Amino acid sequence: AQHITPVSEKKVDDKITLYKTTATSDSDKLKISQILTFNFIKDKSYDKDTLILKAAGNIYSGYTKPNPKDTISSQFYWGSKYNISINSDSNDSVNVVDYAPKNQNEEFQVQQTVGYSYGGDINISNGLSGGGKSFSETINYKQESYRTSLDKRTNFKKIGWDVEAHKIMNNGWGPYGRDSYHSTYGNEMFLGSRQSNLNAGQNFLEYHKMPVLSRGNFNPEFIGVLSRKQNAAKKSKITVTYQREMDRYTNFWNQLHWIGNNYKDENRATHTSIYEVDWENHTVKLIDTQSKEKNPMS
Repeated sequence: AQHITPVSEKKVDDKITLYKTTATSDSDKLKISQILTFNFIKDKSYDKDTLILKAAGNIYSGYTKPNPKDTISSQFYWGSKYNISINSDSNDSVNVVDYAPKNQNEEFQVQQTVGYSYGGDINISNGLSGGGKSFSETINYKQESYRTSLDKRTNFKKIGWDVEAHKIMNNGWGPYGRDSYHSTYGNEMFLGSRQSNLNAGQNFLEYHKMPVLSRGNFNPEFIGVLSRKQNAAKKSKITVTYQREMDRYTNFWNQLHWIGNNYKDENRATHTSIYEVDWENHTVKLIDTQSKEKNPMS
């Protein structure tokens, strides 16, 4: 589905006006949904428009439960990495001026507030600040066992955030990761027990003991702040891409003990939306949307 709310105009102070529009789009098939808040800022003392764009919504992990009847060897897909990107095109006068989170973060919950100040200054602060005086937008997301890092393509026209498995505990053992190595037991991140008597399909860490991001959903909350000189072209393009990367975890009984293995990037599911931004009218229009997945199931 797709939807765009009419513009919401609010006078922040005597000099700054907020023009807010919420755009949504999703893939029912991929269980990926985007909730984008376009906060256009207009300030009488600055000759550039400011757009504080919040990207939120949902990204299913892509997890598949292993068949409990599997004997000898079993396997499952799990969400190993999430990528959220925002890029600007079709207007050389539109630049990325700030974004949050700004630095690597492995805290269990990320909470920040981006604020706009008279003059065009963008400030940042930890935690969920006010609401208010002045305009501000917050980011709030849980990522237990995962780590946020900036995409290496982040530059003046593109911002990206990678949220990847980082320290996964298995019954007090770990922390494990996508490449944990053990000469005898392989990658034991989600292995049940080395001498388990159960079927292969039942010898995996209990679903509720796995991180929410590995087997459930990731609810991203990111902010990209862009600027545009007011004398430049009136329109531009904003592309927002939400993606989940899946790894295949496996187990195998070798006649003596269990062995676990993790095969990275076995599948990717992505939902992308392209919006035409009218900076003069503070409105957005969906240009197109694409949803894709190259190697589903198992």
